[PDB]
Amino acid sequence: SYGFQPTNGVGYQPYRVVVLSFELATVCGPKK
Amino acid sequence: QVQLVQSGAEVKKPGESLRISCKGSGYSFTNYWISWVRQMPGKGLEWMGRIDPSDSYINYSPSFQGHATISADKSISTAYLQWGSLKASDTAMYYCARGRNYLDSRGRFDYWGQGTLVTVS
Amino acid sequence: DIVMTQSPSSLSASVGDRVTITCQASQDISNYLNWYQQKSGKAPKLLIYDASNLETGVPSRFSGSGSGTDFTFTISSLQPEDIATYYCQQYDSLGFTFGPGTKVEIR
Amino acid sequence: CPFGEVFNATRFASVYAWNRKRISNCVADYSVLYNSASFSTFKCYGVSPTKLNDLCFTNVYADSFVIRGDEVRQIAPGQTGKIADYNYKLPDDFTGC
Repeated sequence: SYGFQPTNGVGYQPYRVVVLSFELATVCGPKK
Repeated sequence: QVQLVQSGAEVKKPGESLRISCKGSGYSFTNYWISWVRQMPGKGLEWMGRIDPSDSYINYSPSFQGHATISADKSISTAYLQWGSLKASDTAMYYCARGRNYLDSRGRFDYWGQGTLVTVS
Repeated sequence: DIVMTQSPSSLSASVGDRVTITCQASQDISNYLNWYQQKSGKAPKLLIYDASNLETGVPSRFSGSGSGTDFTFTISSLQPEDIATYYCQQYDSLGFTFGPGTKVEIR
Repeated sequence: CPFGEVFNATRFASVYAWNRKRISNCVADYSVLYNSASFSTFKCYGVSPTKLNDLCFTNVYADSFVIRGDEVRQIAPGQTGKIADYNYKLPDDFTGC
């Protein structure tokens, strides 16, 4: 059902989606 | 024959609220990002951010202070910008343009308006 | 905490030689670059944006090309009134940051 | 952090077989994330990008997949659609980016 073609419209181009989840120490900010 | 005309220059006393408008027509207003550009007279441009009417998501320039918020009305498909308390820093002229479509990736602001000048005095 | 420098600041060459200035940011800026012309009694104003959209009435003498970390500037026709200050300009969808700039004068 | 092999991988897994990798014992440069916007979409709910540098987080979770452009609308609190109803439902109070 997904249409991915070089000649398709720019709209149908695939998108990479990365979601960062936080759930309520080792990793912190880029130092100070 | 699509033409976009902005509001004229507005001068308001300090402590008063001013609302500027930018109207788009001939296309799906919520399917295109609307870009706003600020420039102090005598100096260069400061690109503040652009808002999608689809979700009214607001992105701030790194020098933001949270004093000004962006709101859009989906009933009339017209973009608005409001200042609850005008100050000296609000004195500038603003450009509203149709940003890149949310479907395209190569950024572009297709059309240039005449700009709207806001002066606080 | 962020210390960037532009070199060489001054260049000497004969008539007809090519002069290229390079300005680098902390990270890659892809092709986010614009050119500003600053007059003595006038403020800089953006004329061509994205280097691919031309506003009606804007002269074609201004152009931009290059991506990544290497950029090249080519003059279609040198003019006496072309003296100005060129600023390396990186920008994104969040905001904008002014570079220190480099003042170059041509006699 | 080993983000070069994750974000810049040649091939990503399928949406139904999304790969989750635990990241720990490293320093992450969020200044690249919030000081530059090569990423077209940056939607954070429940957290402030400004306080990322001044705060320390534990058990960092990252989900990566590939979808199409027009389905970005449906992944939002208080929204309806075929995907959000019949494929996967996200909490309204979801916190993350």
